[PDB]
Amino acid sequence: ESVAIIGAGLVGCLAALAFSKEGYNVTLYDFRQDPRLDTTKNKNLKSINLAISARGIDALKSIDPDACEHILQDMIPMKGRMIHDLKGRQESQLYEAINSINRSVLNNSLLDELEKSTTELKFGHKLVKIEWTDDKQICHFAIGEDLKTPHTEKYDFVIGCDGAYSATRSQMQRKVEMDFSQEYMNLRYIELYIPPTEEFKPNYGGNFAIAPDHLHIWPRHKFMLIALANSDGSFTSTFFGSKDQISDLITSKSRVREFLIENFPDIINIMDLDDAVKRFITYPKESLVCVNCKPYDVPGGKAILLGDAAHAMVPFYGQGMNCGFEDVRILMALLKKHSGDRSRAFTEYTQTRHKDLVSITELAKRNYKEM
Ligand SMILES: Cc1cc2nc3c(=O)[nH]c(=O)nc-3n(C[C@H](O)[C@H](O)[C@H](O)COP(=O)(O)OP(=O)(O)OC[C@H]3O[C@@H](n4cnc5c(N)ncnc54)[C@H](O)[C@@H]3O)c2cc1C
Repeated sequence: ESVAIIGAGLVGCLAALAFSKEGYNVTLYDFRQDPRLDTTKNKNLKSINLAISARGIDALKSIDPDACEHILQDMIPMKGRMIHDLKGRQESQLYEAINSINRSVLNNSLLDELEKSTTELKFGHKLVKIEWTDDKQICHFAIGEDLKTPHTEKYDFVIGCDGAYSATRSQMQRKVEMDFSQEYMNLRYIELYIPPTEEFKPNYGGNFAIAPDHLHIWPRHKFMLIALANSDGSFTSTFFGSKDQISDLITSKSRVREFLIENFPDIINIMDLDDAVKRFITYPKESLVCVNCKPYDVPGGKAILLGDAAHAMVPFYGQGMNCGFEDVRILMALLKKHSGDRSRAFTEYTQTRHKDLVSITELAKRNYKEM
């Protein structure tokens, strides 16, 4: 059986690994170029690192335990949160724990695992149309941003792992009556950077400016800053705030700078303030979108949506990667239970996963709106 998987993000790569392990003929499509190549300048990394949970790790394990051990070997386990107040005082609240994993390492290592299998990788291919039939599904692509060269191929089924703006989802809406909602959040995030120290810190076991084994949080009124360690001693830092508040700041350089100094006085010693200012000013104005569907599948086991394609969530308050990895594990178990009958498996997936998904996404959304 052949399957076309649309989207080579974290979820798409895991799904491709899972299905190739079960002996399927997998073709993995993404319109981006291969991020492993130095000629690829846009890596499409939404964040440098991620918080992976016990569920997320377990999902990876059940699909390929040897690969999981290899892929996660440099993850950094957190023992608690470190709350920084307005005066820069840090309080340690030991853990619901999470570990820091590098996004590009995770994505690229999964791609590497796929190349040890029969999986066919097709970068630079943009899905534009699917023709649904009772047999094979005809997928139409456009190759390249300039030429948009046509490519077509038939598959037994299609897996939509093409993110919040899923082209597969839209194709499926023509075939089945899908309940669907998209909502643009007022939330904006800005990626910041805490460089590694020059000198090795024996108490931290590396060149870290603050404790590498704590999730750092600067909680404030209607906004917050966080920091999560990387392997090289630096921290990936993120500012979360409303688009209006951010717009009201980026009018002048001095306004942003003063804002940072006033609210996060202890980050001055460890972060390049002027670089931080540029990041506020030149940050992508694209809104975060939350989605929900029902159903997740086309009857007859012809297609299924996983990851952000099926349930894009509010960041921080929701855990999209861990949830998406769990999508894959749950799907594969249903396929096992039904001896490969995708029609029953995909149908039961929708029937049992939807209720859990809506619960999770609503909680994440409700919590962000309570700020
Ligand atoms: C700032 C931030 C921080 C986050 N932190 C965490 C965290 O700590 N822990 C956690 O669990 N989650 C976190 N998340 C959520 C997590 O990043 C996502 O849920 C996860 O990356 C979902 O991956 P995906 O494969 O489903 O979608 P995507 O990463 O969006 O991948 C979809 C892929 O499909 C491709 N594609 C799109 N359209 C087409 C097309 N028509 N044809 C071919 N290919 C196409 C795209 O190129 C893309 O590569 C965070 C999200 C953000 C924004």
